[PDB]
Amino acid sequence: GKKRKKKVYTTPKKIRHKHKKVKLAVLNYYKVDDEGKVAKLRKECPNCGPGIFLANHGDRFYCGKCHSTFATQK
Amino acid sequence: MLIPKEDRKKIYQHLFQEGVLVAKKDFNQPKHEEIDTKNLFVIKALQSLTSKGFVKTQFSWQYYYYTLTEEGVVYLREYLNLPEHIFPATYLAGQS
Amino acid sequence: AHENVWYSHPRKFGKGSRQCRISGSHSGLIRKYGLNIDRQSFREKANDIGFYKYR
Amino acid sequence: QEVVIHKIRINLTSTKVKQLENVSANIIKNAETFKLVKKGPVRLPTKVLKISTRKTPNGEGSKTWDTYEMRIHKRYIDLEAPAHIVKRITQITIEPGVDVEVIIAA
RNA sequence: ACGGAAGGGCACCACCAGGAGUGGAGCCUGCGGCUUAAUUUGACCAACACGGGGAAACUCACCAGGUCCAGACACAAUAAGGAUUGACAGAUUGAGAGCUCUUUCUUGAUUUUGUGGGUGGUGGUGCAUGGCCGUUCUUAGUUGGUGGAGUGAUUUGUCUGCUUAAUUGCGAUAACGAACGAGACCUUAACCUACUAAAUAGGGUUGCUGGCACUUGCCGGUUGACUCUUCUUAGAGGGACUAUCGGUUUCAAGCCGAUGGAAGUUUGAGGCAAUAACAGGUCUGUGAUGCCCUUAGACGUUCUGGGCCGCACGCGCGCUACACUGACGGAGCCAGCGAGUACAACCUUGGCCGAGAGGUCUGGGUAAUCUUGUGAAACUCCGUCGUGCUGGGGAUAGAGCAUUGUAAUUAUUGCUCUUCAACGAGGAAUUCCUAGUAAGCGCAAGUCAUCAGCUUGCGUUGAUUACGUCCCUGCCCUUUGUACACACC
Ligand SMILES: [Mg+2]
Ligand SMILES: [Mg+2]
Ligand SMILES: [Mg+2]
Ligand SMILES: [Mg+2]
Ligand SMILES: [Mg+2]
Ligand SMILES: [Mg+2]
Ligand SMILES: [Mg+2]
Ligand SMILES: [Mg+2]
Ligand SMILES: [Mg+2]
Ligand SMILES: [Mg+2]
Ligand SMILES: [Mg+2]
Ligand SMILES: [Mg+2]
Ligand SMILES: [Mg+2]
Ligand SMILES: [Mg+2]
Ligand SMILES: [Mg+2]
Ligand SMILES: [Mg+2]
Ligand SMILES: [Mg+2]
Ligand SMILES: [Mg+2]
Ligand SMILES: [Mg+2]
Ligand SMILES: [Mg+2]
Ligand SMILES: [Mg+2]
Ligand SMILES: [Mg+2]
Ligand SMILES: [Mg+2]
Ligand SMILES: [Mg+2]
Ligand SMILES: [Mg+2]
Ligand SMILES: [Mg+2]
Ligand SMILES: [Mg+2]
Ligand SMILES: [Mg+2]
Ligand SMILES: [Mg+2]
Ligand SMILES: [Mg+2]
Ligand SMILES: [Mg+2]
Ligand SMILES: [Mg+2]
Ligand SMILES: [Mg+2]
Ligand SMILES: [Mg+2]
Ligand SMILES: [Zn+2]
Repeated sequence: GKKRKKKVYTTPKKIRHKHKKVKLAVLNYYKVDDEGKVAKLRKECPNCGPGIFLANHGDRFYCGKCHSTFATQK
Repeated sequence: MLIPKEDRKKIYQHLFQEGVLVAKKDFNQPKHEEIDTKNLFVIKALQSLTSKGFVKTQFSWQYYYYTLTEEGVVYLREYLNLPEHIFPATYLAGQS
Repeated sequence: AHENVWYSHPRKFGKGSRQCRISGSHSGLIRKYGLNIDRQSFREKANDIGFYKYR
Repeated sequence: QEVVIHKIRINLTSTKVKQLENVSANIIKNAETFKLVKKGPVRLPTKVLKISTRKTPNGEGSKTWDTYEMRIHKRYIDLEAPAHIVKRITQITIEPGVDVEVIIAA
C-alpha cells in the first residue's frame, strides 16, 4: 500500500578497497649473497616465528601474521 | 563463503562420522554446537553440498536437518581421502 | 562487518531476545510455561500439545 | 542383605486420568499381593494449566477469545517397603502418557 | 430481496420499569487531521485499550547514515611471477569500522568479475490464493432419495392449528421414510456425615510445655504417640427425569401453582456449533503461497542515532472526581483463581539496617510442602475535619533519593517535599444490564528487565426494577404486491 521513491544519493562513491597485486615481493624480502648464504630484509617476526617478514612504515616494525601483536619501535 | 580450509574439512569429517547434522538456525552466533565452528559457514557448506545434490535438507522449526546421499558419501570420502571401505555410522545398521 | 561490530548489540532481554521457535516471529509471542511460540501457531498445535477446548 | 526398610516413595503424573488411575491400581495390587504397608494413593489437586488466546491471527473482527488447558494429576504414593520386590514393581506396569518418579527417602 | 402490507412469534447487541453510566472536567489510550525527514503501517453494527500494538536499544515496517553478502550451483574468464582475504598505526570516520585512504605487511583457490541461475524480502497484490478466525446468524434454520404437481423456473416433504427457547413436539396431512443444525453431548459450578484413602490437607484423644482461673476449665505451642476423615483434596460412583400433588389444556403436546428437596429457567455459566455466503480482515504469523517488483551504493542483513509518544483541533474505549453514604488518622483483620530459579539466575520468608523506594545476609521453594492463611481493598469500630472549590479533587509544575537497564534526556517506574489547576452530577444523544445479576472493591495471569489506566480470569461487599410488549431498532416464518435481482444505498 505504498510506492517507493528512488533512493537518490548525495554521496559520490565508495568502492571496494582493492588489494594490491604485488609482483615478486620476495626479491624485496630477500637478498642473495652470490650463490651461497642468503639474508632477509628489514626484520623477522619474533611473535609469529621465523620466516614471517615484517612491515616497514616508520619508527615501528609491524606484524601481520598475528597483526595486532607486534608493532614496535626500531 | 571463504572458509579456512581446515574448518571446512573438519566440518565434512564430522558430517561423515555422524552421517547427519542439524546445525540450529540461529545465525550470527559464534560457536556451533559440538563442532567448534561458526554456524554460518556450516549452513553455507551444507547448502553447497545440497546444490551439488549430495545432501538432502529437511527444514522444520528452524533447524536444517541434513541427510547424506550415497554419492555424497562417495564425494566426501574422495575429499577426505579415506579408504573406500569406510562408512558413516548411519550405514552401520543399528539393529534393536 | 567488523567481528565486534556486526551484530554488536546485546540481546540478553527485551522483545527480540527470544524467537517463536516455529516462525521466528517477535510479535504475538507466548512465554508461559516456556512455550516460546506465537499466538496462532499455538492456536492450532495446542491439540497435539495436549490442550483441548473445555470452557 | 537388603532388609532395611526403604520408605520408598512414588509419584505419578498424567495429562489424562484413566491411565494414571489404572497404573495406581496396578501398583497397589502388586504391593498388596506382596504384603506391603502402604499410605494410600493420595489425591492431589489436579493443577489446571490454562492459556487464553485470541482466535483471530490479525485482530480484526469482534473480540473473541478461547481458553485451552490441561489438567495434570500427580497423586503420589508411598510404601514402607524392602528393595528388590518394590524396585521391580517400579520398573514394571508403565503405560505411555503416565510418567513415574521414584525417590528412595534415604 | 424489499414494502412507512397484513398475520402469528421472538431479542436488554430493542423498548417498557428502572440501575449504572458515557457525552461536560483533567488524565490515559487509539483513530483522523495537521506537522514532520520520519511521525512505518493495516481495520472506517462486524475500526478505533484492535493487529496482545503496555515501540526508550531490538520489536522495525519509516528517516539521516555506516557496515557486510547470509549472491548456492553451472560456465567462461583472469590468475599461483597471488584469484584474493585480513590488517597496527595514523588521516577519515560517532566510533577502539582496514569502512576508505597513506603505506607497508599478512593471506593463500574458500575466492574475484562477466554470463546464466538461486536465494532473500514486516516489497506490492486478502479484488490471484490456502489456512485462519469475524460477520450474515444466538437465531432456527438447511438438504438429498424415490413419490405427486407442473413443459418448465421450482414446488410438496419443510404444514392448517396448539405447544416449546428450538423445523421442539402433539398432530393434520401426497406424502413416505432418512441426514445436518437444536437438543442429545462434554467442561465447570453446585448435593453427597455412602465408599476409597491421606504428615504436600485437616480433626480428636493423649503426651511434653506457656499464661490465666485454680475444681478436672480455657486459650496456646510442640515433624512426640495413637486414632479419625465431617471439613480439604480426587477417583469410583450416587443424585433430577418436572419427581408428587393441585389447576389448565381437541385432555395430547405441554404451561401454571404448592410440597418435597440441593438443585425445579434447558439447574446456572459455558465449549463445539448446519447449508449458503461476504470481493468483510489478515501476504504484518508462517520456510502457507501464485504472480509481479528488487536482488549489490539492495526493498537482504546488520550497526549508531531519530520517530512511531510531536500539536491550532474532533471523535471511542477507560481512570480519578465533583465530596458528609465523605476525606484523613489510628484500631479490627476475611478470599479465591494463579505463578514461580537451568543451563541459569524466578517466587521470595526471616534477621538487618533506611523515613521511603530500597539495598543487605542467610535462608526455604522446580512446588497443596516455601512465597501463602498471598493477614488485598472496599468494608468494620473509635477519633479529627464541618458545606467551605474546604483537610474534596490531584492534573499541571520545581528539587531530591533510589531501582531495571549498555543506554531512562523527549521526564521508564517507585518513594520524599512543595505547587495545587480543571472540576458544582454534566446539551442534543447514546451504551450495558433481570440474581450472586448490575454496580463498587481489589487480587492473580498475559505483556515484563523496567513499565499499566489494558486485558483475561478470580473472589469479596453485594442491590433498585421487570418476569412483559412489538412502540423505536432488528430477527423467524406465513400471506400478499413489485417495473426490484449489482435485490429500496
Ligand atoms: Mg429506558
Ligand atoms: Mg463513570
Ligand atoms: Mg468525557
Ligand atoms: Mg502517525
Ligand atoms: Mg450482529
Ligand atoms: Mg516500553
Ligand atoms: Mg528505535
Ligand atoms: Mg535500529
Ligand atoms: Mg541508511
Ligand atoms: Mg519474515
Ligand atoms: Mg476477501
Ligand atoms: Mg421428483
Ligand atoms: Mg420448500
Ligand atoms: Mg447443544
Ligand atoms: Mg468426606
Ligand atoms: Mg397432573
Ligand atoms: Mg447453557
Ligand atoms: Mg451457523
Ligand atoms: Mg511473499
Ligand atoms: Mg528488511
Ligand atoms: Mg502510535
Ligand atoms: Mg471530546
Ligand atoms: Mg473496545
Ligand atoms: Mg484530600
Ligand atoms: Mg480509614
Ligand atoms: Mg484460601
Ligand atoms: Mg489488607
Ligand atoms: Mg483542596
Ligand atoms: Mg472507588
Ligand atoms: Mg494493549
Ligand atoms: Mg422477558
Ligand atoms: Mg441501541
Ligand atoms: Mg435484471
Ligand atoms: Mg429511495
Ligand atoms: Zn608477530
